Amino acid sequence: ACVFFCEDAAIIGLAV
Amino acid sequence: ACVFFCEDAAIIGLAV
Amino acid sequence: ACVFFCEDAAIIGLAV
Amino acid sequence: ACVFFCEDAAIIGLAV
Amino acid sequence: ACVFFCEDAAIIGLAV
Amino acid sequence: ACVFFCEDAAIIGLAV
Repeated sequence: ACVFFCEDAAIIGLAV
Repeated sequence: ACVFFCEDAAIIGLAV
Repeated sequence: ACVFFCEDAAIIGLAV
Repeated sequence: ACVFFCEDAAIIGLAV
Repeated sequence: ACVFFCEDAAIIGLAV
Repeated sequence: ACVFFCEDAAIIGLAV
């Protein structure tokens, strides 16, 4: 899987 | 923008 | 295809 | 992973 | 939006 | 292209 950094604002790590 | 539902686990709305 | 929820106004199901 | 409502016809929750 | 490190050469933070 | 952080082991920068 890969880690995406998206704003939830605050940036969060998002694993996909 | 579009709303994606991803697990952060708990599902969260993610707007893109 | 899939249903994306995107602003189009209002957020609607959109066929992608 | 993120969930997408995609035709698989029936529309199925698909987990990418 | 999500941030991607993409070449634009210099690698730039790009906000999709 | 961009740098994705993906499991490949370890999570490394990956050119996408």
